[PDB]
Amino acid sequence: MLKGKKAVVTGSTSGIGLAMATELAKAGADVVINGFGQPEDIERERSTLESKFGVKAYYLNADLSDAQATRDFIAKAAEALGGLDILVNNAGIQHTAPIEEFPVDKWNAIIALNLSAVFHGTAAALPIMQKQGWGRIINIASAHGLVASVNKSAYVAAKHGVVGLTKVTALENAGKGITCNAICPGWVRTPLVEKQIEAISQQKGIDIEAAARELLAEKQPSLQFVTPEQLGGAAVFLSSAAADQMTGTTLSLDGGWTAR
Amino acid sequence: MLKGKKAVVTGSTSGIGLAMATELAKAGADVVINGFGQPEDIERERSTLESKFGVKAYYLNADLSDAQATRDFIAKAAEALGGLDILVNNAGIQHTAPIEEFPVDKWNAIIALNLSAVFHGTAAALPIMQKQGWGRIINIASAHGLVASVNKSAYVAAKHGVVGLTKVTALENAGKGITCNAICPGWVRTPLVEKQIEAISQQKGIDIEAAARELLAEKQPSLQFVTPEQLGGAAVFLSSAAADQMTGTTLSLDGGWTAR
Amino acid sequence: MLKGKKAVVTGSTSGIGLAMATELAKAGADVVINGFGQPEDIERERSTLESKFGVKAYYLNADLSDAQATRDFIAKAAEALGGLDILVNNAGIQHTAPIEEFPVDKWNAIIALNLSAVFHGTAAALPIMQKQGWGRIINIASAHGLVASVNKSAYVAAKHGVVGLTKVTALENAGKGITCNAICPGWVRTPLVEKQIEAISQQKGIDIEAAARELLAEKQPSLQFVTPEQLGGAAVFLSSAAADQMTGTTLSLDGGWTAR
Amino acid sequence: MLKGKKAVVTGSTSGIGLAMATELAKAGADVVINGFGQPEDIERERSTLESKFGVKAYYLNADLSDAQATRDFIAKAAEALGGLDILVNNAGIQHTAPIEEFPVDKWNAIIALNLSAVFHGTAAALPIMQKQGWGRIINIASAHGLVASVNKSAYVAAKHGVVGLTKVTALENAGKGITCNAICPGWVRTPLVEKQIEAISQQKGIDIEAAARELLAEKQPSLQFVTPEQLGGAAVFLSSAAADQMTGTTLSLDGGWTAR
Ligand SMILES: NC(=O)c1ccc[n+]([C@@H]2O[C@H](COP(=O)([O-])OP(=O)(O)OC[C@H]3O[C@@H](n4cnc5c(N)ncnc54)[C@H](O)[C@@H]3O)[C@@H](O)[C@H]2O)c1
Ligand SMILES: NC(=O)c1ccc[n+]([C@@H]2O[C@H](COP(=O)([O-])OP(=O)(O)OC[C@H]3O[C@@H](n4cnc5c(N)ncnc54)[C@H](O)[C@@H]3O)[C@@H](O)[C@H]2O)c1
Ligand SMILES: NC(=O)c1ccc[n+]([C@@H]2O[C@H](COP(=O)([O-])OP(=O)(O)OC[C@H]3O[C@@H](n4cnc5c(N)ncnc54)[C@H](O)[C@@H]3O)[C@@H](O)[C@H]2O)c1
Ligand SMILES: NC(=O)c1ccc[n+]([C@@H]2O[C@H](COP(=O)([O-])OP(=O)(O)OC[C@H]3O[C@@H](n4cnc5c(N)ncnc54)[C@H](O)[C@@H]3O)[C@@H](O)[C@H]2O)c1
Ligand SMILES: [Ca+2]
Ligand SMILES: [Ca+2]
Ligand SMILES: [Cl-]
Ligand SMILES: [Cl-]
Ligand SMILES: [Cl-]
Ligand SMILES: [Cl-]
Repeated sequence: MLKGKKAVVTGSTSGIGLAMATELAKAGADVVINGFGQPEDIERERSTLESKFGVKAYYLNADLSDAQATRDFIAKAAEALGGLDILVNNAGIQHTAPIEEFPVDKWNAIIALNLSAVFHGTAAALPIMQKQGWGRIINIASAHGLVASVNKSAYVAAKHGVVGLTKVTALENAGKGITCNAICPGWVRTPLVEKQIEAISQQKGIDIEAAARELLAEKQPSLQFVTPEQLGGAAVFLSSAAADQMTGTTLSLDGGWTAR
Repeated sequence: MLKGKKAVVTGSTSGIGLAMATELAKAGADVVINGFGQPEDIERERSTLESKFGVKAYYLNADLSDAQATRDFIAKAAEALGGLDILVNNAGIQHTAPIEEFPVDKWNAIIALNLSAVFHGTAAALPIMQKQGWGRIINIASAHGLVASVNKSAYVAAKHGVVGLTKVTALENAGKGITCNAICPGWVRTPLVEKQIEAISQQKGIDIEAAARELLAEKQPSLQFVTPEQLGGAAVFLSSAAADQMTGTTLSLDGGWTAR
Repeated sequence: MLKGKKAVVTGSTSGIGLAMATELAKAGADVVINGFGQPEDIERERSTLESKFGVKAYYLNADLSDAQATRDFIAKAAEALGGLDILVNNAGIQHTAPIEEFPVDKWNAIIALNLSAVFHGTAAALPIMQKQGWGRIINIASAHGLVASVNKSAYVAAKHGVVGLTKVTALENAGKGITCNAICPGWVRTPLVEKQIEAISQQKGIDIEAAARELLAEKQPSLQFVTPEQLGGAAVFLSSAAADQMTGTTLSLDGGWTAR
Repeated sequence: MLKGKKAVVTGSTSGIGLAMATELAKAGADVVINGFGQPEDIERERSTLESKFGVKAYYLNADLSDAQATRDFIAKAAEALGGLDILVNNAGIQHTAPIEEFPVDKWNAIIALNLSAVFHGTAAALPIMQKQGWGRIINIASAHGLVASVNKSAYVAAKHGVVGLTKVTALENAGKGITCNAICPGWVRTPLVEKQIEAISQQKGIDIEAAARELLAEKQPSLQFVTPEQLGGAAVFLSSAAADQMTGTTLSLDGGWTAR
């Protein structure tokens, strides 16, 4: 479906990000993964992409909290691939705490990566897409880009901002063959979520899996986690021709989170 | 991808409904088509579904503006197909006029088909899906189920109603293997819209195509119509395993209509 | 102050509606109340409005589930008042049950009163307001006009429809000195809710007040009911000159219900 | 209505901010104004507030793009007022340009003032309100906090982020007697907009008032500017008891902008 396409997924050495690339490569596109982690684990994950899907899978390192590094990352990603058709701004972090106790450094970090990096990434990639007359920018927002939760001020603020940025990107390139949409996932059991599950496990002194059940129960009606593969599935769909007129909107796979 | 699945599409003898029955059949699903029109045309359409995609297709005439007739409809639809996995509530009508001049009969008519029919169809289909532990109810709302336009009170109201009903449907069956989502299309150049394109032409006394380009400009940022095939592509996606945790939400393909 | 203004409120013989009337009379406008109930209790309510606020208060009976009756209702009200500046479509009913078990008569009764009556009421009032060049149509929707809850398909669909109808009314009359907005309340402890609190109290065999605290904890972060008086305050605000440019939007008073 | 209350409004030396302080002072609340400008002009506004409405009024300068300075500012404001009941985060700036051409320094300045400043101001004031057990945090967002417009990436991103931050603030203090809401204005003819009106007057080479008339038509169906005095009345309302259960939501005064 996406043979010959060139995809770039930020923060893809693990979690949802890795699943994104895994699904894009499976669809036939050459992928550029990015993120942190042990060099070996990264290489093994990269090579596995080539072995299983027979596509060119490159790896570029870049700390996206750095504005210039992110923009350089895009140009470098384009050179390795020979172009840039699909951009997935996935990288992001979290920190829990009430507003009055939220560390300025934490607020700045979350905003820098979860919001500003989408901008810099989009800005550097748009010229390439505008020139080609085709493109796909897929921002990974969250149910938290639509509604809020306590003690997540910076995150909820960044995600909401991502949703708005997504809308602007779409309007500025409407009808140019370029679309911009935001995937808003519900709970996905990655290390980012296990941390919150573990905190609950201690605070309430309950079973680990009982805590995970509690975390789901409060926000996800299905009482089932969203899977990284499923989200990858969504990205593949947004990159299809059937989504040619889908732009500046949100794609919620949250098991009912925002229906109530 | 949908081999062995059994689908039903209301208002599918022409326009968007037909294109969605086509995409589903093309995906491997047996289908039940419905609507009005010349019998020979309807037959040729039912006939081509079976020959082109090697699936079983059936046609059942029923005026979904009637509650009981709608309930009889899916009942017979289920018997014909030998089940019911995917239900697409698509049949709808339009009527333009300011509120103080809107005909009571036109209001009742639109709420009846565009909204109540969705409820009756869903209520009759759910027991079958609930029993199986799997199901997909795809409602066709509109960008007008999220925002409004002048002189479309009954339609915007009903479309908004469908979005609410979609949410309730998803919540009641969360985790049961059943999901309910609403496709919210922007401008699709079908007869329902051509009628509005002609009203503009005869109004400003301008080219019919000049009227079409004026229709888009005012609401659809892309300045490109959404195609029936693209909507069907969306239905196929909602029906996939990737959308297992996508429920109670809206899928907008409106060329950026709702982004601004 | 609303001295000189003529206000009309449907379903105002008790509950939110009565508070709506009470706050408008207090602000200085003459009001016409409507609804069912014991004539003794109704005359008391009507009479209290008169002696407590020094305004004229009339009572007009009419089952708003009847399109014509409602249209005749606002015609008389406008006659008894000597005009019509503020209209509050408040009348509403509720039935709780899952879709597949939802009685068709209940679905029809809810749509007819909760949605259709809002359209007919508006239709008949607009010509009068359009002629004066000033008007206010305040629709009492709900948090269920924006989000959903299990077993309230007809109600949620109806309320979502009111939100849409509100947007249309507003656009069709933009700049004419007429605004239309929907107040969307969270839990308000009226006889409509008490019935739901008791069903919880009996169902789970818990204290009646413990049922109330549970009902709130599930949807209202503030853990405090919204009061009919507060909602009446909102209407008075929507009727003020400060709200001249507020139109086609929703006003949520739900203790944070929709924030999450 | 607000006699004895203590209010703080950022960016209140001119424009919407000053109108907010005015209506608050008029309502009887002591106010603290802030913002840039010539010292004599600033003193004048502070002076008129004091004598015209007979309340206390102080001016505290502070470049709110400085986290530490904004936190110190509210500490000084509370000290000057002898408490802090109402905080209105109004300060904001704009810059128009396509994403790929958007200056990074402009992106940073907008996020810092339009979004971060709201966070820091809120963080510093909550402890004070939490102690008294009563509070109002009114955030001035925009229609651009719910929808988008071309060439306003940083601004839309920021405003959406403010909408999200508002919800978190409200949720973290649900029931504590503290509410947080976001006023979402449409076009308001302040210097921030004149600049944009002039740009159209120049580009299209048309009348300055024709440009102002044209700026309205594209987004505001009422074809009327929302006035500063009206937004001030909105803030006065949000501070009233009727809004005790109104929290974590948006109050749109956009003349129908978001209705379509
Ligand atoms: N887990 C959920 O339930 C959930 C829900 C909604 C949205 N999301 C989002 O999905 C995206 C991925 O989150 P996740 O759950 O996979 O977390 P994760 O911890 O599993 O993954 C974060 C990925 O980004 C890398 N990363 C770290 N710092 C980085 C930096 N400075 N620059 C670039 N990459 C960096 C990580 O090493 C990792 O590969 C995020 O932005 C997060 O908002 C997650
Ligand atoms: N055309 C657009 O731009 C557009 C935009 C948004 C949503 N939609 C929706 O797409 C769906 C299909 O609309 P359309 O544009 O294809 O219109 P259409 O006129 O092209 O198709 C309507 C289909 O329903 C049949 N129908 C007529 N009365 C019926 C009844 N009582 N019961 C069952 N079927 C009946 C029609 O004969 C036809 O096959 C609708 O509900 C409409 O809301 C269309
Ligand atoms: N109670 C809540 O928590 C809550 C929350 C959100 C919205 N609402 C809405 O507030 C409005 C008032 O609801 P309520 O709680 O006061 O219920 P209520 O039972 O207390 O009041 C309903 C009013 O309408 C009258 N009514 C009955 N049938 C009528 C008819 N055919 N025509 C005209 N009036 C009729 C009633 O007798 C009564 O005076 C409604 O539309 C309901 O949606 C209530
Ligand atoms: N004008 C509109 O149509 C409109 C529409 C929607 C939202 N808004 C918002 O209303 C709020 C006020 O905007 P405005 O139209 O009055 O613009 P303005 O230019 O008229 O006012 C900005 C106020 O903030 C001060 N300000 C400048 N830099 C500052 C800083 N670093 N720290 C603190 N204050 C600073 C200004 O000097 C001025 O007093 C804003 O955040 C803007 O988003 C305006
Ligand atoms: Ca919600
Ligand atoms: Ca819109
Ligand atoms: Cl929460
Ligand atoms: Cl319109
Ligand atoms: Cl629920
Ligand atoms: Cl725009």
